[PDB]
Amino acid sequence: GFKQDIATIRGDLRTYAQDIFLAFLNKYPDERRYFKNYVGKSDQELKSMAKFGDHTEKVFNLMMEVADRATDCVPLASDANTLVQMKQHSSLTTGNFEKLFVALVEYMRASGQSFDSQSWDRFGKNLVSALSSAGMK
Amino acid sequence: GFKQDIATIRGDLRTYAQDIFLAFLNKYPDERRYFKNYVGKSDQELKSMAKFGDHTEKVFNLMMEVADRATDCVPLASDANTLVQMKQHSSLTTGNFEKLFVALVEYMRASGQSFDSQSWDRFGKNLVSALSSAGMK
Ligand code: HEM
Ligand code: HEM
Repeated sequence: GFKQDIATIRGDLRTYAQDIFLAFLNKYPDERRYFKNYVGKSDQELKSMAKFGDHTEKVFNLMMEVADRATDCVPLASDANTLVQMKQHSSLTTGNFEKLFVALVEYMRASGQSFDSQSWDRFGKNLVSALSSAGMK
Repeated sequence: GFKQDIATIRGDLRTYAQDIFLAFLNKYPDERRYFKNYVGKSDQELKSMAKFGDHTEKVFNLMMEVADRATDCVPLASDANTLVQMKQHSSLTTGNFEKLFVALVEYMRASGQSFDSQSWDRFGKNLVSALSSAGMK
């Protein structure tokens, strides 16, 4: 289920985090504009950058804590507030998160590993609603 | 589902509030001690007492407000704090609330009417968690 999925991802986190984030950037290549130096590179070239695995791992470390502090796939408002107030996310709107979760759910459905993909879709929807409640445009 | 149940109960709030509150007292008769004016009264005598219909409808109106503001049956912590800080609830513990929700779910499963009874049991569990976080014993 969703709670065990968090342990699945945590057990091989840099591999899942890069694979999911690459699925997001390949599904929505225009989203590369929020990052620096990601355009113009294939997946293997991104994975050998200095910063790419380390930053994607940090993103998923935090995503999994948000998911673990949730009840029934509903994140805490304080975790939504932190994501809205991070200076690194000052340019974003909730649509950027919904695209990330659409790609994440598609990855889980396609994978050989069992995941509770419907609960990740619901968690993404609930996080978008919480980000909007916390004031993201 | 749970959102429709809020509308079903709302639509005839006096009748459902009285029926569920009496199901509570009749399953857990020791709970009637907290309502000193209802001691020794039949159900029709209760229904002749203005405060009984008025105050039970108010209880259920507030429950429905808390249920409608929940996300995926997870209530707001602010709503749990209201219920804990009410002077009328000074002497209670989370087990009183657990009893009410066991009776409410039993009533739903026995009724003709369709209800998403599993969701009301999970809402009751999540609400007792939030009452305890908000300082109920
Ligand atoms: C629940 C979803 C997300 C979480 C948990 C999250 C978390 C974080 C974290 C922890 C960092 C710090 C990375 C570091 O400095 O090492 C970061 C940076 C950043 N985030 Fe997010 N983020 C999320 C979603 C998004 C989305 C959807 C976008 C844009 C489409 C985005 C754009 C950015 C950018 C531009 C940075 C700084 C640039 C960089 O790391 O290269 N984030 N994020
Ligand atoms: C989610 C569940 C509950 C809600 C929403 C709730 C709500 C309320 C409200 C709105 C009132 C004020 C009624 C008025 O003055 O008109 C009230 C009074 C009161 N509540 Fe609750 N209550 C809940 C659970 C409980 C439980 C489980 C108990 C005890 C076993 C309890 C014991 C009482 C008592 C003793 C009063 C004062 C009686 C009166 O003056 O009518 N409540 N409640």
